Amino acid sequence: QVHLVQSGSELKKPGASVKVSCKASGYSFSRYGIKWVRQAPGQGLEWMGWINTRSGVPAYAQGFTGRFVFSLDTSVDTAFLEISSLKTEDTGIYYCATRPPRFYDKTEYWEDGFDVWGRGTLVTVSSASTKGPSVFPLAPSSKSTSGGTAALGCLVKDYFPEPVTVSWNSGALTSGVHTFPAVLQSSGLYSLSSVVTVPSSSLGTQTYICNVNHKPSNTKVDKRVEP
Amino acid sequence: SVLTQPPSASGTPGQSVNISCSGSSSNIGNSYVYWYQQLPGTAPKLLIYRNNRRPSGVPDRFSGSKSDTSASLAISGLRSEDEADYYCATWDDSLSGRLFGGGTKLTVLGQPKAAPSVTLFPPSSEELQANKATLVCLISDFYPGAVTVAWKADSSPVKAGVETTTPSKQSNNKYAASSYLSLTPEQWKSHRSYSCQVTHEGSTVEKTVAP
Ligand code: NA
Ligand code: NA
Ligand code: NA
Ligand code: NA
Repeated sequence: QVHLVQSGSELKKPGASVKVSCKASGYSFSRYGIKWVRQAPGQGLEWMGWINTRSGVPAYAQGFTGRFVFSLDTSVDTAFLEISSLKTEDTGIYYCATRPPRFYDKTEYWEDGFDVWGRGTLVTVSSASTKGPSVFPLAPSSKSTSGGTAALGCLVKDYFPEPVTVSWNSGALTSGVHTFPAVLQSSGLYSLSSVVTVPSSSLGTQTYICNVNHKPSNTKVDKRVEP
Repeated sequence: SVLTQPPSASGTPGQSVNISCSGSSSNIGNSYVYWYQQLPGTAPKLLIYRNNRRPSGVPDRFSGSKSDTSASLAISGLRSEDEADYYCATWDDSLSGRLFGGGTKLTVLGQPKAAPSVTLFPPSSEELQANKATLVCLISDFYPGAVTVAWKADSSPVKAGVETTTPSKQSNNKYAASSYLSLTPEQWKSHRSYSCQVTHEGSTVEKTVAP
């Protein structure tokens, strides 16, 4: 039975390097090739390539060029992934697994050990620099909302770390407010939007102001959102 | 080359569900298909190999099929413990590598399916003055909790500069997510239009904005 043991979590600055290990445990290391697979947070599996544990020769996916290197040390039954010049967009979990060869047909030999995955190694690349938000008005639009109403909002862009709070009209306006969970961008910064549905008839006479508070940077922004 | 999977597949307890995986002659056409089960926060596990074969410990509730340039995973006797993301994968001769599908979330329905509402905001004039441009696509009111977001420029696909959240529930007990497209002001101005397209179960909703 295949077991692959992967090195733990890594917390890295942009421009640093990381070496993730994938050690075979309780089977013969040269039996199977090892594939590497990335998964950004909340998103799909991306095949990175694989390494031949008999010959030592790696093969890379098209997405994964100079900065990503597969290597072995067959003295200690271990495959490595080495990433140089780390970017914030490298953030994600890096799995190793055994892999099957390509087959012509189903009469060929199969063992289940051909496809068994390690637990994955999370590599986090982040400056962890404090960044205040830029706030932009999202002018009212009637397209998506009920009769006689419009949606308007604020876009709270490029801040770090969490959290940001948003109120409307200093807390007087709560009905129909939705402040969306922030996205953690490939840049390593957060953004979020807060949207509120309001009466269309009010547009020409009711002021709407989003109150954005980013405690970590000691930033407060109040943005009037006009038609 | 991509293997196209729906974002969401769902049923009630005991039902059968059938998850599709759509390819081309240069992947599924030519090569064997594998399926993986990935429970949230856990490593993918082999479910199906060589189109329709099960490894040890996989119940025959799970079945795989391949026809020409598509494949499918059927799950009968649907139960809670099945809830997971399911991925197909094959060798793609064009990428010279293994290719994974986008993955399908399997949900045992706790409430009836609800279709997504989509709100798409163009860049603000203030942002454009700051030499940036963000299109904001807010997706609400859907169930089950998984969508695919595609962006288009003049109705061709754009993959660069896209940031999309996972789904989370709002107070109405339905899921919402957001997707942001980053452009230059020059890109925004120079195209006829940009689109945010949301796919969910039987629904596609596409909203388009123009400079
Ligand atoms: Na070696
Ligand atoms: Na492989
Ligand atoms: Na194959
Ligand atoms: Na997210």
